[PDB]
Amino acid sequence: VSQHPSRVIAKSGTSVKIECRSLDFQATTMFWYRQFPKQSLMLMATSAEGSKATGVEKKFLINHASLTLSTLTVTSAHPEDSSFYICYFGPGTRLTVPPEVAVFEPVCLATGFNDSRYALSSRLQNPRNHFRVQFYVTQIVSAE
Amino acid sequence: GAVVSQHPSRVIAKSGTSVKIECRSLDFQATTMFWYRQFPKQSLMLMATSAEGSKATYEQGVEKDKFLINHASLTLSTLTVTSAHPEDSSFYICSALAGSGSSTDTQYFGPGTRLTVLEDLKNFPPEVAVFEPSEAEISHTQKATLVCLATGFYPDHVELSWWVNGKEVHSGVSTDPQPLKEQPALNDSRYALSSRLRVSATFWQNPRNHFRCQVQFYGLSENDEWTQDRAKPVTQIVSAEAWGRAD
Amino acid sequence: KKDISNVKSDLLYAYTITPYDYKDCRVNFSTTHTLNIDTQKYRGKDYYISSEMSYEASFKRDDHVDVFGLFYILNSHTGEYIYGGITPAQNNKVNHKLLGNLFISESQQNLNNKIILEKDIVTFQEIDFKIRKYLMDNYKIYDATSPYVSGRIEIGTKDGKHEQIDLFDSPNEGTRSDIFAKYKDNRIINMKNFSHFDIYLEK
Amino acid sequence: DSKKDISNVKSDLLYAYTITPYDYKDCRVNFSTTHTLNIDTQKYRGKDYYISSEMSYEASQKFKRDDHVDVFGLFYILNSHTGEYIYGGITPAQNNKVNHKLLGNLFISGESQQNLNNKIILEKDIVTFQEIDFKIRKYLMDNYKIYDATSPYVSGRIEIGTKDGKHEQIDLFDSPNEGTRSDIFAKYKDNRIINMKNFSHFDIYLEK
Amino acid sequence: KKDISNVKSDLLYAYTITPYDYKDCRVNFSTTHTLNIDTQKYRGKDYYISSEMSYEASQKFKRDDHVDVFGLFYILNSHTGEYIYGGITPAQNNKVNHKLLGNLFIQNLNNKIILEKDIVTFQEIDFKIRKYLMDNYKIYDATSPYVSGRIEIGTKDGKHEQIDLFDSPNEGTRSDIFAKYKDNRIINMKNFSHFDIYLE
Amino acid sequence: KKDISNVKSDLLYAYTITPYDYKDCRVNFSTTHTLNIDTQKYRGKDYYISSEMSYEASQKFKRDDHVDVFGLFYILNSHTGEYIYGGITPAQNNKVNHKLLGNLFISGESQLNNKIILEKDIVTFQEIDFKIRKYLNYKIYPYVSGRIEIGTKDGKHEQIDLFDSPNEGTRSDIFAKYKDNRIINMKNFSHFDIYLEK
Repeated sequence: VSQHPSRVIAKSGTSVKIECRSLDFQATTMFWYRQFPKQSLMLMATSAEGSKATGVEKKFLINHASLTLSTLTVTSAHPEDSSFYICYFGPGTRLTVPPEVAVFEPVCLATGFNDSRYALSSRLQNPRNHFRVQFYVTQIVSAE
Repeated sequence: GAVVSQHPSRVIAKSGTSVKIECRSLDFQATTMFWYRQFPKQSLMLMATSAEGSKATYEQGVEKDKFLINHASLTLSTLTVTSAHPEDSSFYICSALAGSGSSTDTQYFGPGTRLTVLEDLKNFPPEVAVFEPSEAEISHTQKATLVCLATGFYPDHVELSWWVNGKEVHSGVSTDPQPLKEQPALNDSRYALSSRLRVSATFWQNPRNHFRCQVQFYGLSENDEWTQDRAKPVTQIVSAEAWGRAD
Repeated sequence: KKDISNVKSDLLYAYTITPYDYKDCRVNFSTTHTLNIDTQKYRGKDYYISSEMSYEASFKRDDHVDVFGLFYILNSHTGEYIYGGITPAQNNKVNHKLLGNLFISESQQNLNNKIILEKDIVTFQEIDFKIRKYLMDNYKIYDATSPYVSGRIEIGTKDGKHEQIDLFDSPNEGTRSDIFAKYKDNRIINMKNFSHFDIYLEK
Repeated sequence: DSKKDISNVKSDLLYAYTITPYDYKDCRVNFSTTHTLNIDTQKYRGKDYYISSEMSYEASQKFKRDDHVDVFGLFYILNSHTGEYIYGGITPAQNNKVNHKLLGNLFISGESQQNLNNKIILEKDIVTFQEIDFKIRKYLMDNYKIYDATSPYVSGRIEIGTKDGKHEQIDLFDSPNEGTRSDIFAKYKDNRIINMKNFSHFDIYLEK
Repeated sequence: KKDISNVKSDLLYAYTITPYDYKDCRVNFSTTHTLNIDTQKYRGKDYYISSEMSYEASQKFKRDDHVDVFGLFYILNSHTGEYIYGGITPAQNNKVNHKLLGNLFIQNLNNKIILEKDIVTFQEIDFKIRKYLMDNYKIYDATSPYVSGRIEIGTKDGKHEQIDLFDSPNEGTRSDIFAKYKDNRIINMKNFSHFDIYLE
Repeated sequence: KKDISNVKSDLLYAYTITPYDYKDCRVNFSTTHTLNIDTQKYRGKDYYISSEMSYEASQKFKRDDHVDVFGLFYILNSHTGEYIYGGITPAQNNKVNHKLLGNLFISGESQLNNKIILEKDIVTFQEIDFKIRKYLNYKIYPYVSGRIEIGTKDGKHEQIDLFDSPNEGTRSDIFAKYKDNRIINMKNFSHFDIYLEK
């Protein structure tokens, strides 16, 4: 099970595409547990049996199609810019509405992404060997 | 599905009588019929057809549909020539089909039928006989072929099939593809025919063991041109017997 | 466009036919233009009939009907097609002998008593068939060698209005469809309104 | 002996029927009792002339004062007074001219099947059996002289066909009581009729 | 069976689907209320379709009868079968393209829809327009100025058949709506004259 | 032939005409070459329409067969008689209006519904061609040539050359194509396509 459109820069006045697929299987019903980057297994809608249609405050449409496809459409609400939208389980899909880090040699670092800004950190004599995060048009980087 | 038939497989008519010929099918579901002609060799000179079941119909080439045809049931169809004169006297045959008001390929056939049109009759039945095998073939072969000869009979319509010990037989037998005229190519030409059976020396050299040949009788004496002359007999059936023996 | 002979033929070829007579049949469905009747007890498993009566006329689903119709094609391996000839079913065995006259151009021949219907509700297709049959068999009207050049079957009623049917006619081609086309109306008559039939044969 | 046998019948009738019937049309009814309908035939036979149809209880209530009626009945006795006497033969006046060629058969126990299509015409949509009975017999008389003394007939009946399969019998050779026209014709007292659209055909039989 | 809202988004859910389009399949067995067609060449071994049709809808097909499936489903797996209502008409023997002529009232719609059967189920016709209308005019969408609307198929026999664009019955699942296709109501093209779509 | 010069002209002369639209008339006498119709009750006493049909046409249009007429003429004044080619159909009974569905294809790119209604269930081509041609708004006769293609429900398109004129292009020369009295039942009428080539 995949969410082919993993993370991505959804913008203002925008509807989001996210297609759960499983071509090497056979399906039945699919859920779409929501969240924030921290709170947990929240929810959205789903399908039932093969396909029996779909609180009270919940623009997070869905429309199961083939035993294969079924996407969730989100039409730009104010900025909550992600939470692994997920659909057996599938990978994660980010959203949004910011880079240039530092690295060092011999520990790493990724910095540069009211406002409310952040930082995220990690860390770790053979020749030129290598060691190489996220932001979510598009984004990705490293620190060889 | 299965087979279809032609029921008036034969038999004599006078000069000037429309002949009755039907094409009889049995549970098959026919749905289009053709009526072919076949005067000696060349095989299949179409005459008329019955369109998809019968929406309609027409008669081929282009001359004298006076060979009437009519489809009346998925099971019946007929060709009715016209008069009846030597001019004619051919082999008429039919055929069915599967598919439906379409356009892609033919399916089936039937026994064809023998039509003859004599006058000034002077027919004649067939005398028959059987010959016993030799001492030469039995020696340097050890097989016993027996022969049957049909002769004198006119209307070239007769049937073969030997008889080994009372009942139905047909193996090792050979009969001419058709009867030949005693006096070739003229007229009044009476007909002859012949067949071989051939079995084992042993079994030939074993008496009380019956052997009979059979000519079949199929057709008899036209009137119009003044009937019976003397003796003139009906559908003659003829045979010839023979027993084996070592002696 | 009087073509007398290329007609006596399409007819002779057409009417020389054995009619479909399935009585007391069950009908399962009915679209618009056509009716679908059940003939399995008669012709076999899955067999059915598709009577094509012009629409707005076309006894929905399991009703009971009687069928008498001259087909126009073959092979669907399960259905025989006709044009009408479908009437409510005859519950009680009955035998009506018909009256009529045959007027040729000698005149005034008898004809009473030799055409018998067995349905109080009788279709014209069946009447126009059984009457043509008698005339074909006995007077040969579609035979090449013949004087009959024109004619028609007049059906008289109890409410005084005759019903005409042309005896020497054929449309565009001369195919069976071209003629039994006229039966499309599945037009019928109640026997207690049928008086007699006057046949006219003009040499 | 004497009660009722063959001859004296083929004659009692032959006298009763070789009669010219009354055929007045479009006549107003004068008055009605419970045994007789009295009609005004004075446009036809001169002032103060009438027809006095003697009917049954059942039939005396069908027609009444100022009714336009058509009359057709055989008389059973005669005048010396300006009124004619019959039994029934009365129907509602015919409003529109109309002809009704009949159809039928004549069977004979000596090669049956004879024909009669178009050989007896009625001119009413509502005819009484008296009129039919009559017109038909008179036919067999004029052509089969069935009541003549030198005759091969001793049996026979008329059968009327209804389009509802309900034949109606009419004994061609019966004459009850003394054997008079008042006897014979009395069978018509009931004034029974038939609508021509319910009339189908007639089959006449004759056995020897 | 109530409410503007729930409906628009009651349909959009299922009319956003991919129909089965198995051409020239063979009917395994037929019984009461249903038809069993074979799809083992489109979907593999043991795979079949089951058409829940009207009793009348059956007894119209039997053993091997080359037929053409095309219908939207109401549920999903079982393992070897596929579920729907009708949409099973005789199999097309030759190839043909039938451009549909049409009209719209609230542009032009000629040659913007193309059937591929001489005999064509209503399910399909139904379907192919809805999508076109969705795709192009976004109707079953929360955003939309369309309350009601229906399709009017018209024949050569003066007879506009109706089709309700904005209708959602009882509960509201795929079974609650695709049932309207259980009748296997077909239509011949030579008797199809055009389509008038109305948006109101 | 005679290239588009003098063609897009002897056309403006031919088809810029008022058609005789006499509905419900009777066969007064048919000849192997014509059909004479009662135009009285439209024209006056003694008036008649004279359809000069092909042999195949005269066939069954005999006395007292009430006909609906629609055709063009080829000359005037013989005072009480009118001349046309074909344009004759059985008399329509019930009133109808048949909106026709169609498309125009002019080469440059090019992708008429309800814009030419017919009122007969059995229509001649003469009426159908003339009406459509009338429609062509696009003032034809930049188009060098074209043709109409009437499509029937049983796939059997019909063609009509929009740009032609048998020499001496009189109305009598161009309208002759309406001598076979060809007609179409609307039931087997689907749509029409107009192809114009610049």
